[PDB]
Amino acid sequence: PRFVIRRELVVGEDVQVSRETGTSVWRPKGTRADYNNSEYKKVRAERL
Amino acid sequence: MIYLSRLLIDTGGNPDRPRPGRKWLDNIYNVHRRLSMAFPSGLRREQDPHFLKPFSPNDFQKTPFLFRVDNNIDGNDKRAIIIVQSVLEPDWDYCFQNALDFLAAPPETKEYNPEFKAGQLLRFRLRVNASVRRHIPEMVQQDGQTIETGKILHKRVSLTWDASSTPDQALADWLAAKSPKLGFTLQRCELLQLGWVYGSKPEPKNVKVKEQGQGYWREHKYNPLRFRAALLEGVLEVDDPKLFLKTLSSGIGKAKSFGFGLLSVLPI
Repeated sequence: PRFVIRRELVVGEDVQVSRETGTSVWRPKGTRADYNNSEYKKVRAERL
Repeated sequence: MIYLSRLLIDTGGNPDRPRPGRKWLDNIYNVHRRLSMAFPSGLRREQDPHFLKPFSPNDFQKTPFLFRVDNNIDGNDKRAIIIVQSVLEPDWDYCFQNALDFLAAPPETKEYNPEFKAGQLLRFRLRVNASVRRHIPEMVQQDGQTIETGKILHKRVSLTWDASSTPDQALADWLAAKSPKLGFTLQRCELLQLGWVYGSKPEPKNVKVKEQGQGYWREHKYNPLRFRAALLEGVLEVDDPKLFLKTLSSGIGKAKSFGFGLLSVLPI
């Protein structure tokens, strides 16, 4: 047997909260290429 | 031998519908190019028989052909006629295998072995490039006041007549000044239709160096092409055999790559 006490600590004054530091959801890639971007017009002109 | 061909274009009907063949005729560079893919490389026709690949100029054979475009054939339908003369057999089934909507009739080809005697009455039709190279001073700006600069330009301009002579007389003089060297003599020549021809042409131009290198990024820039055209019809007589044949299938005037020399001969 041993002796045990209990204490409490209120958050926001002696323990900080860290940020998320990552991504949770996965999700698929980006479709919908933009047709007003400059790289698109340059590649289109070179292909023409 | 000499090979002649004929292509027929509708150029009519309902104006409210797409007409790609009617649209193709507005540019002479496009017309010349479209006639120009009619001759593939022995290797190209084995590579893509379907003609469904990028078009490059280097995989097609080179031949100085001549052509003319005519119109106004009635019979309750309108028609446009392209006549192509060449020294190799054209392949009309390869140029237009995905462009059948251009033409109102399938193409035709036939052989041509014209043999003549000296002093023969012949009927000819020709559209001539009326051009003279001249020395021109340089005018700039014209922002309400003309600024002159001493550079003198060597440029190809149209032939000019004076104020007291008809165009037909000056054109006939310009043709009879040249007919002794070709091998023919005129008796009559009248002017039918005189005008200008416009064309536009892709030309590559550098823009920016690639980040990965090995070339540029490039962009198409388009250059005007203006020529003078005068259509003539008349009767000629031959002066030399191998000389009249030297006149034929070689050209009479300039700008032959854009359909400006073609002699259409009928023994009258």
